[PDB]
Amino acid sequence: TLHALLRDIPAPDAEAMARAQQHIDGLLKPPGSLGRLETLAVQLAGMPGLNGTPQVGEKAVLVMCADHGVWDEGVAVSPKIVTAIQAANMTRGTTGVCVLAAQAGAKVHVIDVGIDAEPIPGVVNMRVARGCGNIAVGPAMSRLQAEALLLEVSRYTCDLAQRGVTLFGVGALGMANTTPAAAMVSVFTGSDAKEVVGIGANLPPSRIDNKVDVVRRAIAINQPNPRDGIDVLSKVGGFDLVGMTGVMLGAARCGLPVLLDGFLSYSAALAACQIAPAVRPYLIPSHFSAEKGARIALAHLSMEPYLHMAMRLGEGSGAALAMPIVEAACAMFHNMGELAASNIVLP
Amino acid sequence: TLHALLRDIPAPDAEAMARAQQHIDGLLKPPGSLGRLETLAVQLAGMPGLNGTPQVGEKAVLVMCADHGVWDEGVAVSPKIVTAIQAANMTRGTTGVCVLAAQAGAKVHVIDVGIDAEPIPGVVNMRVARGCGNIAVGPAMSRLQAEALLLEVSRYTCDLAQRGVTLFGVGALGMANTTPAAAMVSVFTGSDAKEVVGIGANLPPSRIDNKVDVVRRAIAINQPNPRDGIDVLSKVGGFDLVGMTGVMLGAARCGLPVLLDGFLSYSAALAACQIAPAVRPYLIPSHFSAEKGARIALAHLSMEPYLHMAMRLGEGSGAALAMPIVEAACAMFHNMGELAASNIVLP
Ligand SMILES: Cc1cc2nc[nH]c2cc1C
Ligand SMILES: Cc1cc2nc[nH]c2cc1C
Repeated sequence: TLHALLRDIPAPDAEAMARAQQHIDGLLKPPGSLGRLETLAVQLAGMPGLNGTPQVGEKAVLVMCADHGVWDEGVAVSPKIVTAIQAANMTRGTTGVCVLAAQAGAKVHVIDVGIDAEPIPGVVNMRVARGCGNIAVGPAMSRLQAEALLLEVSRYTCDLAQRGVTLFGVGALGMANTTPAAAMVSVFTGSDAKEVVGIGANLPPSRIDNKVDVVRRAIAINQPNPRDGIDVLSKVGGFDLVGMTGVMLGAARCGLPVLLDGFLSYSAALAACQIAPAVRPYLIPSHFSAEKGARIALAHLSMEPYLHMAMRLGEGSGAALAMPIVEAACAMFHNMGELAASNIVLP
Repeated sequence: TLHALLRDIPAPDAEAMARAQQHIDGLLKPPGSLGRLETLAVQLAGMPGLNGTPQVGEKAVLVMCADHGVWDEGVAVSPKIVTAIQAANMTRGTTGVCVLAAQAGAKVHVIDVGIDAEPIPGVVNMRVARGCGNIAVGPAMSRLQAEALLLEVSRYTCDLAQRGVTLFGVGALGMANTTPAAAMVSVFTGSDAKEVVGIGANLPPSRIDNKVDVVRRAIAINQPNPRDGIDVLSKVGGFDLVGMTGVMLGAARCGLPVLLDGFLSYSAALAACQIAPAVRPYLIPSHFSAEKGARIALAHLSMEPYLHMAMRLGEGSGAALAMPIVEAACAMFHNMGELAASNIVLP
């Protein structure tokens, strides 16, 4: 049950983190000198699914795919069918996340949570409906639907630990999805839509006003409660966004790290941390998205991404891009020598 | 001769870069959406040693090691012998750059350009002297010495292309070296020493004034000419700094990319670009160093690093950390599918 899942997310292990800090300070470098590589290694050490040390085994990027009724409001220049086309391209390894996941030695799990097309053979089927409701006139979905999807994706996510996965990445694929993401960021952070509505996939500068109006209208009509993240997801989110929140809840329940991607994923992370604050210590940023609302979302998560790539793709490519940085933190921790063994004494 | 080397650095290939841009725009994503991954792939395509396409073969991080007379001015809390000790640790794979270079699949070349100790078996010997002169009272070395070292390191660097290397990284190891680096950054950028003198390897906050005075005194007594980068290097730099400038000149002569590390490397890059502007298109930043003067140095190079890791080690570990990002740009370029083949038409 969702209540059980939320209640049983483990706290980070303070003892393992103290041991980790002490080992890091003792390595062959001035104390502190590897900066956020050091803080990352300690954060990893505290995640109970890593068994008391920073480590990476198998890596999985979960790509959540769905279509959105709000496409019909003129907020996206990408033809709606691109969601289905690109989801099928993920089976052939030709997409950005597939290619970057391969470079990083990660496997990609393509999960259809509500594409508006026939099912795609070889893609995991968790379809809620053929596209979610148009958030401009009503909700994306029912609360029951959002809850059922969270549970099922979090179970699928934590089940991957049984096949050796220790490091997740999350992403979303769905034309128009930077619209519900902007709506969710506005509701959770209390910023007006104008501060957090971006160009998504090359929206002409001249259609931004419309997209701002659409977000406002979505929040006005749905009245999502900012203190109930499942409410917000079901009313002004989408199936893909709910799907990414689900991955975060599952990694967290599993005591394992999850790398965010960009703006889409920040919205799902905001919902996830609202639903269960205990999720936060498991989240690791990758890059600082080009989308207008990225700063605000990241500030509300007190998060500072490692990578500044002006990226705005999603699908998980940014998460995959940051996997080698997590592995570098573990290599630092395990493979460096020690000051004492070289007889180096520093003040 | 150095004049020949400088004169014959090739210009970037505009034709290869146009072809690269066109191929990138055609791939399976909104145009522009992979941001600085795209601009990196185009920059790589223009480097004539890469044969008209972004690619990575073998990778080498060149670690330039030397001691500095200015240690005697009280500007470094690390015992001077650490340079020699850590240089020997590089032979055993226990240092940060060795460990991060291994993660990235790069080989480390340890080059002793003037350590104040007996030679270390198994380290490349290009020693100019046992430590350079104390820049507070006189020059680090003669012009002839700086020139000879530039030539020899640039030759060793470009010779690595014959063994398949296509991607270099640079770093330096030498106690007190953030002092001449700060002096060089001050001279090239025209910022007063106080704006660009950092804590280096954990200098107590209370000893910063002394280190500012030392830099000022070095520039006062030596009167390095900011429009003659070899002058600046020989007077207020060090052998390690000259050694990194040499790697940049050699990669550039070879038409190949070089990844900077942190503050030390920014100072050498400033000298390199002053000596030969044609070096600039070959340089690729890695991370944004924690050292106080990093911003100013990077602004003078119009450079925006990819990684924000609050790192301050050097030795090349930051360069090695960024190698997977260069490889990701190449994987994007070569392995993604195309819009046309999926019949996707965007405005
Ligand atoms: C241990 C040690 C390692 C280093 N590597 C580069 N600078 C250094 C300074 C110290 C003190
Ligand atoms: C081609 C294409 C690929 C994408 N991947 C994620 N969003 C996308 C939008 C488009 C248009």
